[PDB]
Amino acid sequence: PFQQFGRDIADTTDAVRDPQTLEILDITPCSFGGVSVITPGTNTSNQVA
Amino acid sequence: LYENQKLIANQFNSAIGKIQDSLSSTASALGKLQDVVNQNAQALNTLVKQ
Ligand SMILES: *[C@@H]1O[C@H](CO)[C@@H](O)[C@H](O)[C@H]1NC(C)=O
Ligand SMILES: *[C@@H]1O[C@H](CO)[C@@H](O)[C@H](O)[C@H]1NC(C)=O
Repeated sequence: PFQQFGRDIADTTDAVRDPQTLEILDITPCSFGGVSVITPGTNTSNQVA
Repeated sequence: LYENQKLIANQFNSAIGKIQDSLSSTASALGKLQDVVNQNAQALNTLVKQ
């Protein structure tokens, strides 16, 4: 019922509450992954995956 | 061996049963794997908290 702020282990906000209304909100960084260029050598080809 | 083959087979089967029973008793037998995973997990956990 107190402040509109929340925290986690990594000190990055996860759950908050709106200022104007009183609805609870969950914050989560959107789709994040990692590219991994699967490639042969430059001279044999340039197409990658 | 060729005179005591049945006895050797019985002892081998009994030993396999005993080692299976020992493996079905506690996880402390696998005290090495439960460390190779728990050390990396703890390292990642303490890296997160930094
Ligand atoms: C602020 O917005 C909330 C949600 O729409 C509303 O309930 C509240 O009455 C508003 N406050 C005002 C207009 O002072
Ligand atoms: C690049 O050329 C050499 C010939 O000089 C060839 O042996 C090699 O396979 C080529 N690179 C790749 C990734 O195939």
